[PDB]
Amino acid sequence: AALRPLVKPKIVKKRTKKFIRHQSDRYVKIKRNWRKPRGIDNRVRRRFKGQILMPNIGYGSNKKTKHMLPSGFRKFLVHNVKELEVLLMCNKSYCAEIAHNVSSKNRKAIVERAAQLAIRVTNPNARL
RNA sequence: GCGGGCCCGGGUGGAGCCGCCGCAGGUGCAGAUCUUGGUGGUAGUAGCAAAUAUUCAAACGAGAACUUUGAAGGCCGAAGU
Ligand SMILES: [Mg+2]
Ligand SMILES: [Mg+2]
Ligand SMILES: [Mg+2]
Ligand SMILES: [Mg+2]
Repeated sequence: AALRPLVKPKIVKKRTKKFIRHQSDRYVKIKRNWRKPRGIDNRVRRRFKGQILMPNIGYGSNKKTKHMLPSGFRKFLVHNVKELEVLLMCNKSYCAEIAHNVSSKNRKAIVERAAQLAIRVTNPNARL
């Protein structure tokens, strides 16, 4: 019985797999982070058949559901209760995110204040 | 998040750290027979073959083919090992 968002449309994604760098599987020194190929003779660079896809502007997500969580909210990093009170007038569209560096002593106070103000927390029972 | 990357959960860690508005740079690596350091397959592999040769018993010793003692068989054969 969580706080439902104002609008929960169907989120559609053009692609969900990560874009992996070319030859990142063959070598350990080559990481999964994408790098634009620029070789003169590169199958991926000139889009050969059955090769690794390159990121394009076409894969852009719909602006209505962009940055939207599966619940229907948007993340907002919160470091203290004063920053939590900012989301008072955006509770139905945005949810508070508690920073990892916040100690457990203040995390419970932030969670209690969010419950009082009716703001969803994506990590309410995080550290205890 | 198209992406460069980023935000949380868990574990280790024990003392500093980050966001924003601007400023500045010794600021982003897959190659350069690049420099330094480390680690693999090869691989328990090549190899431990130049100059005739060792054997028996005892002692010390936890442990003896290689140490010592005694016996036997050999070599260097006075421009000699
Ligand atoms: Mg390198
Ligand atoms: Mg060409
Ligand atoms: Mg052998
Ligand atoms: Mg002779």
